[PDB]
Amino acid sequence: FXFDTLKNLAGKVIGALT
Repeated sequence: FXFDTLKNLAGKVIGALT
């Protein structure tokens, strides 16, 4: 839970679409 966590969450979603 933090800035890095938020960044990771966003990356996961994009990687999800791919």
